[PDB]
Amino acid sequence: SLNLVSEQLLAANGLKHQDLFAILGQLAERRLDYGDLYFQSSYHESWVLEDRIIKDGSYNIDQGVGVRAISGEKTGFAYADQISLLALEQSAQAARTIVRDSGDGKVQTLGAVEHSPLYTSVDPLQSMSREEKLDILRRVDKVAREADKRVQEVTASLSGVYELILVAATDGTLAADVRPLVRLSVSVLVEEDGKRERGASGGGGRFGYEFFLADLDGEVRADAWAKEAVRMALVNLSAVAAPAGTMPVVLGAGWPGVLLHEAVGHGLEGDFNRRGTSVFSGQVGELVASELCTVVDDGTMVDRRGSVAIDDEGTPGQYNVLIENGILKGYMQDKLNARLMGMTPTGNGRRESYAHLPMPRMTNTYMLPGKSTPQEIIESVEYGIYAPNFGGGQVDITSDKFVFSTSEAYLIENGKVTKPVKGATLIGSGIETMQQISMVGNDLKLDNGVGVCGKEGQSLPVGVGQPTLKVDNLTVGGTA
Amino acid sequence: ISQVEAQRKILEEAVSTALELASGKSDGAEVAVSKTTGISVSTRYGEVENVEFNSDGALGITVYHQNRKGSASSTDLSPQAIARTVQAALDIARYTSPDPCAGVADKELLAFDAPDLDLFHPAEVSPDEAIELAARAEQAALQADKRITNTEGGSFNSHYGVKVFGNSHGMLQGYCSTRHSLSSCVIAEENGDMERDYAYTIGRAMSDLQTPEWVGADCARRTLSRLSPRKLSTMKAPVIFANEVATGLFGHLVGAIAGGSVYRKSTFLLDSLGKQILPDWLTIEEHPHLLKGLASTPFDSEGVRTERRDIIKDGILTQWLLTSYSARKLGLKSTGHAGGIHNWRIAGQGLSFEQMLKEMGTGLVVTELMGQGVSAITGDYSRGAAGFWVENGEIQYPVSEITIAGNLKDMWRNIVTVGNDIETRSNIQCGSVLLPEMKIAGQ
Amino acid sequence: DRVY
Ligand code: NA
Ligand code: NA
Ligand SMILES: [Zn+2]
Repeated sequence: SLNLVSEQLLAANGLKHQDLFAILGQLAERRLDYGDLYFQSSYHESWVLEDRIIKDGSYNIDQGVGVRAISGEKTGFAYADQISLLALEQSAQAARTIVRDSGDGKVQTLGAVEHSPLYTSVDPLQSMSREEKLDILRRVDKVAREADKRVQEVTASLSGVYELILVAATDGTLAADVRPLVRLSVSVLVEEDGKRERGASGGGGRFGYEFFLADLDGEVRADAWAKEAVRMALVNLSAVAAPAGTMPVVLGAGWPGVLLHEAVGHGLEGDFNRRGTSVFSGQVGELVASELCTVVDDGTMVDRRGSVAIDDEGTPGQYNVLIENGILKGYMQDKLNARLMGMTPTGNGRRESYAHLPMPRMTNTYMLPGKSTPQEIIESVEYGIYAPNFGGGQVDITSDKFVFSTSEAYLIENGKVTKPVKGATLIGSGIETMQQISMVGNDLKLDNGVGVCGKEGQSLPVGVGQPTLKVDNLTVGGTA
Repeated sequence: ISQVEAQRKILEEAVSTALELASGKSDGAEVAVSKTTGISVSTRYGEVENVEFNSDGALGITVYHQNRKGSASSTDLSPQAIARTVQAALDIARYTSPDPCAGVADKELLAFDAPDLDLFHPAEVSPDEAIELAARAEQAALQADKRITNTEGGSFNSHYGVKVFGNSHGMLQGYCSTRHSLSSCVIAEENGDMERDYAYTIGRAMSDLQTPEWVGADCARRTLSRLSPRKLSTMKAPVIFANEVATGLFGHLVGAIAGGSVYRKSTFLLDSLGKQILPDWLTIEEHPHLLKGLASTPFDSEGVRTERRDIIKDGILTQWLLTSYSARKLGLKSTGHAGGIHNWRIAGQGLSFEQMLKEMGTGLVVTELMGQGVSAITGDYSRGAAGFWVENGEIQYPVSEITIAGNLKDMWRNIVTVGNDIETRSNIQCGSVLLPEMKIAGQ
Repeated sequence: DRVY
């Protein structure tokens, strides 16, 4: 696989292994802990159905090299939108200026090692015919419109990416990945008596578009998701004012795992903890969540959107237990922060592209299942909210305040789910909210393949998950 | 302008090459290219942390044939890469469906002779010079008060860009621009509570920036003001959006009056054209041609001329924000809003921030908001908030871990006043805004 | 920057 990627990224651009040696040597003229060369090429396609027609399509290409020079806290970085010897030389000569002092020049010999394959190397853009791709969108349109007469508009989009990466470093790392990513997105508008609402569904992962035609609980996945978007739109159309204030909230399984992404996940990224700016800094071994809570970041999940066969530093993805039975175990790392903390890489060194710096980032972040049934959880609430779906969230990792906003929610009254309620932003303190988790369900699932995470302006594909769970007290941003 | 004028020539030639390649095989085409160059540096505790050299290029084309469209892009501007990009878009357009609202912008609306808006003020700032600016800002913040116990650093950014647009009606125009900024962000602690805040300065010319020492002082002041907040109890109260978030409050209007939302009936303002949606004394002026303006532009992303307009005049919604496609969907003409709005100005009604606090008497000031929480189609509003509780016309304590909720239609219609404390670092510029009531969720 |  490294051989195949090397042929496309190096040989095809007039580069050999010995050029990697030369360029790393240019970096190592300076007094550095580490330097790396990051090569990338990618292809993105999209198709969009709207107004019952194939309205739009795009094809986008990028390629480039990024070069870093690191000394302690410091990074010098330059990059170019081309893969060539001259681009590499120019980028190295700029990056290394981070330190004036000469180094000993003693790099480690480049040597690749095997890692577990997590996803195909088959290019998703070429593996299905154009008309077969467009037929997925046509089927979504037909099914959504047939699902309810109130459906007036359907926008359905297919996106696919095929990405090659290769990384070479002064510590001897030589590693490559072949990364497919597909997503089907559906949005519907419903109208009744002049009132309108919208609903959405979709997902995907690291494989070809055939996934969208495969079986999901006895139906074609694309059909199921078309129907889900309509169902969501109709629930919203019927929704009444949400209540305001502090109350019990039961969160559904899957994407409501945004809770974990915001309440602990960023707060456990090693850059914030190394600097001491996270609320979690210095807290390893302390209770940061209820004893019912084990939270992992897992880059090893076959075929998943959030997984990393290797991270962008060449570290194979790992199953990292962050919190175990409420107790903080450790932090997600990149090479830089791991060194400064006296720790080891974890497989969390991610960058949006060759044109951006890596940092510690999430992969698939989820809570392990517990002993309660979802029914037992709902029945425990006299008055509160049940929220099976969310939009996004946000976190201030210093003050430990986070939010996440519902996309489908209901009252619970006397242990039963009742009236649908309008979207509300929920707010809490991360640690305190995790400590309020009093019941954990036996129904873990991850999201369908929809997560995008933003940090320092860099967007990445991620996963979240959890079982159904109960937070005893959470502030609900309703009006009623 | 040596390096920039060399880039500009290369970019103009790439646009002309792409258009010529497309012309025999399409009824129309649009091409956009850019190049952005500069430096981004950070400091930690006054020492260099990161030095990043930026160099980004891009070409995008859209083609049209039989009212079918296709797009492609590349960061490689070699003749062979341009050829492949043009072919890729043509190939897509063979398979998309005819859609008569698609196409190159109307010739009569194009900026064939686009105005010079004086957006380009280059500086030769070396990495070491940049580092010292950032360090000065950060150091000034860190030395302000002994409760400042950590840092997220100083930052300095300086970039220049060139953009060129062309289409098959024969428009080919480009312009250069610069942006420089300086910031710092520090952390304060009291009784186990940590808080973070930041200050910044931004401008098109280096000589339009505040001093590093100003940035640091402002960063420290903001950070220290956040210490030891209270979580309010659930209530109804008046709300002031401080200037820095008030701009965003008006910003929600953009999506609500966007032609793409209007033709699809996906906005809560669908039936509000010509209606009074804001107070009768409130006018929102758009000024796309301000010299050196932060969001000035000589033409929009479809090459269409930009115009001085009052989007809201005496509380009345006067127009939608249209692009070529949405205008055609509505039987109207583009208003030059492809790529967004171009400097909004809302005058103060005479009161300072202090006077607004006295007018309100008791209520909440919001200075930071979190989450999305705004429904495009209903106007429903629910966001996380931080700021200050006010009583007796005086700030009493900071607050956090609360939400504010209501609906944009009611919020906008019943604005009490807008302050003279105008935020001048943004696209939309206004002072603080007093609303008579929101639902605050907390304890 | 903000963190999502
Ligand atoms: Na493995
Ligand atoms: Na032609
Ligand atoms: Zn995130």
